[PDB]
Amino acid sequence: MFEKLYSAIIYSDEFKKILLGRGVDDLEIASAYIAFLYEDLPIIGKNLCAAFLRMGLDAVYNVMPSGKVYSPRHKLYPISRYGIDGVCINCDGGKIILRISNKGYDPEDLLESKGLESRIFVSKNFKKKSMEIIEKIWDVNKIRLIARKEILERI
Repeated sequence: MFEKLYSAIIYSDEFKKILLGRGVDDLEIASAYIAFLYEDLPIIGKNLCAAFLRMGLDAVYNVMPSGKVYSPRHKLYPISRYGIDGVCINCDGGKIILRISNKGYDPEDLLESKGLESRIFVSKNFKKKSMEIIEKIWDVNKIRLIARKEILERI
């Protein structure tokens, strides 16, 4: 059920390393979990992992210099914008605001929440926990190599 989520995280991590020289961060990873739960919710702010979930490899065409994605058709926006509302990733410009906190959801518990509150809190080490799970189940080095090759053919 979750293959698209794991692949979005690996592909976005490899793409960000190619473009900006660093991997995706905790909030960017959390955006893919939110996008996995709410297909119709605009995601505003740190959203690269959500973009690979919604757009696949086509996400590479819509990345801003900041590493955030602009794609109205997929309800992805890099900054607060007139006429859009949704979840603002670690920003105040939204009717739902997502932040990191000590008592925030771990990845698995986030995916089990039934209900969209106005304030979403995710645990610290969100990336670490997501990445530990994926390396446990998949041959991540092999997938990373395929992802890099496929990304570079589009770039």
